Amino acid sequence: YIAPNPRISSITLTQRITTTGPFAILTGSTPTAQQLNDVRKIYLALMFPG
Amino acid sequence: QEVLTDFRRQDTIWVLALQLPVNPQVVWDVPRSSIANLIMNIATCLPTGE
Amino acid sequence: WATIDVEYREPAPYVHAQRYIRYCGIDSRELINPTTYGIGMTYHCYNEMLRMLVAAGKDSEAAYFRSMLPFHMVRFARINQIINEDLHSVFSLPDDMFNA
Amino acid sequence: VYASELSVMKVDMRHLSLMQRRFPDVLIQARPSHFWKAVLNDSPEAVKAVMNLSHSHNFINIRDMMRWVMLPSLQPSLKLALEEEAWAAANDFEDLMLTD
Amino acid sequence: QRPERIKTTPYLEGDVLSSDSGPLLSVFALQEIMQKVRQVQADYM
Amino acid sequence: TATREVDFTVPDVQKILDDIKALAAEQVYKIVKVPSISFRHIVMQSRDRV
Repeated sequence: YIAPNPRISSITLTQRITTTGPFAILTGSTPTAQQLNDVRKIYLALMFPG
Repeated sequence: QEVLTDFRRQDTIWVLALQLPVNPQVVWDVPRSSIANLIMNIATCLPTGE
Repeated sequence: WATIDVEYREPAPYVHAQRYIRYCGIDSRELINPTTYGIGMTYHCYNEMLRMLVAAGKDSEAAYFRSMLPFHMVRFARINQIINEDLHSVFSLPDDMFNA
Repeated sequence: VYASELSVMKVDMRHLSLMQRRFPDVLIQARPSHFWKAVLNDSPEAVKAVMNLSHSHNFINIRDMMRWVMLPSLQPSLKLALEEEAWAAANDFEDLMLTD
Repeated sequence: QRPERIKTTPYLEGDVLSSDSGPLLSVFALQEIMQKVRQVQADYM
Repeated sequence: TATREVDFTVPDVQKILDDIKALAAEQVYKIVKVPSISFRHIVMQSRDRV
């Protein structure tokens, strides 16, 4: 599993000036074991339609 | 223009590897280059102050 | 929504499973020879969602999704390739059951 | 300097884009991304960094690259003129000591 | 060596989160199916 | 003001600028007194053919 590039969400124009994304708190969060298992279930559902 | 004013200036063959002015279309033809151009403009031209 | 998800091509090695799945209307061949520019990749539902998000006054979220779209479409292209190439077997569901 | 390096890259792309039509028996497995990568591997790192300032946030594919290459504008310099003359002089590959 | 995996821009480059395979997912699917019915039959008579 | 010992330019862009400045000083030609040898000869047991 591959994360997206961090430069897609934020742009740095100056050392003290940066753009902020709307979902910054969700991006920095980390999942628990049950949540990784749910992600696996979602991908399994995607990979076998119906 | 000090390099062109010594007393041996009439016996000199000048070699210039780069030309001026620059064609701006070459810079602005790079695909989706607006943000990079803005960053370079800030990095090269912006002053500091109080 | 308004997209062709299942199509048919030349006969399959396994006779009971003849279908090709194309999520989001994207093809696995598009990673080799694209038919649009980078800014031109889109499909109906995602564009409609962007328009609705703009109409609702939520512009930063719409910008985030507009930037994220190529990653989403490349992911679904890889899923399409995995489904159509790796998973072809006799243990696949037959076409008539899939339709029913 | 930046404009000169961009022009040299464009000339290299233009001349390398015809080899697959010239030699179908050698480049039967080739794709445009191959010569794109080959040209990128022989370019200064700073110009690529300047381009990556924008291409890390935005997505481009080979259609954008081919449109950029075919645009007419170039920045004349000594290295560019010598590169164009060198590409012209190697028009026949008996001069590069390759034959079938 | 496949042409689909060649990357010429840093847009598609990201960090590796985790891995997964075939046998692991098969065993996982079987466990998920069995656990649900066992839990349901445990919660009601 | 006297304690503003900080640079606001992003170090990556500064490294890019330094690399381009160092690239601007290259030399792609050379000055010589004689040209390189284009034709040479092989001597055999003959006094008039090579």
